[PDB]
Amino acid sequence: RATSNVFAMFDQSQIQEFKEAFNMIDQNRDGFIDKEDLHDMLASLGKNPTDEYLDAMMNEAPGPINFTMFLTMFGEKLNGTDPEDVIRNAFACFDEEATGTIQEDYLRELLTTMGDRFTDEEVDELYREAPIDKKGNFNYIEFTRILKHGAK
Amino acid sequence: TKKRPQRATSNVFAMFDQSQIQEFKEAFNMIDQNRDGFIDKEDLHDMLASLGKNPTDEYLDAMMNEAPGPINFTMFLTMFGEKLNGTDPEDVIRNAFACFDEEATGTIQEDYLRELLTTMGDRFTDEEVDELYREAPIDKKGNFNYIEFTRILKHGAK
Amino acid sequence: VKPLLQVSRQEEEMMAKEEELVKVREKQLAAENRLTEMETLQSQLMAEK
Ligand SMILES: [Mg+2]
Ligand SMILES: [Mg+2]
Repeated sequence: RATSNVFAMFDQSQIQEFKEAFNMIDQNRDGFIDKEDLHDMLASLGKNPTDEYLDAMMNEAPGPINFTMFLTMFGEKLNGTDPEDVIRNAFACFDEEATGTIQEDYLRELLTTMGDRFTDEEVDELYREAPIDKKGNFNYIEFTRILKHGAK
Repeated sequence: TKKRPQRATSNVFAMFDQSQIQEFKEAFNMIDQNRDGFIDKEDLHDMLASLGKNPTDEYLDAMMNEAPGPINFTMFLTMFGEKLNGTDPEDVIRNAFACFDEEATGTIQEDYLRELLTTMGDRFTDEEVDELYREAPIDKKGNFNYIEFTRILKHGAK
Repeated sequence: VKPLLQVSRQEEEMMAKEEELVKVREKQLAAENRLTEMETLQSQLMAEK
């Protein structure tokens, strides 16, 4: 972690989207999530159950969270990530025929062998939720959606 | 302040499209004078001063009688969703009427429509169908497609 | 929440569709002109047959 000006982490469109998000997500629109504002949104969007255990995470950002604090807590977990287009362009270096897919074993080999290495457990933990074909094709195009716009 | 129809937001969020939610929520932004989103009687009175001027206090008091004190847009959207729950889409009703019509086109004659609405246990009455006639295009037997009826119901072209 | 806030969106898809329309329109006009030229030639082949 580092303490720079928060804008450096996010493109203007991305922080604008976070501003929109926070204006929706703050529920009693005092300018701050309190635990009721959170569980109200969680129940309103989600199903009937409510999980006060999530209060043990609201506390993580100290005090009632201002928009600069909301952005800080998202950005510090979000840092070390890159746009969808460059992730698709990165997969293109390995899918030499541009099939839109890599083999499950071949992507496991690619991830485990080189750079700063994944463990096979981390690869299987991707595969436990990533889209996959019983024939073996990892349709990475869909994975780039699931990694940013998805998660069901 | 707040009130909570949790089931209503969840379901009706899934029921609407993001485009239709955009229409609803942006309209509710048009209601509010504040920048936090808190609609209240004075907010609606400024909207009425922009569109439909000089209401009596009865209008705003009746609105507050429906809308329980100050309102956020999610509560407003569910106040609408309560009226909207079980609204069949305009595409579905047009295509159903086109399949029903013997001209396969969605046209209908005045007396044929009157019977169809009223007959075999359907609960309509003479003035009930006359209300539809007043919402209808210019001739009540006029071979007009149901596109006009959905157009006036939705007040939108899609 | 993102599908809801994603309604907040820029106009680029409409102009992209305008370009797609123009490209398709010009291609279809060329195709119909070549079709009619070939059809008139085919009718001349009928006369020659
Ligand atoms: Mg709040
Ligand atoms: Mg207001």
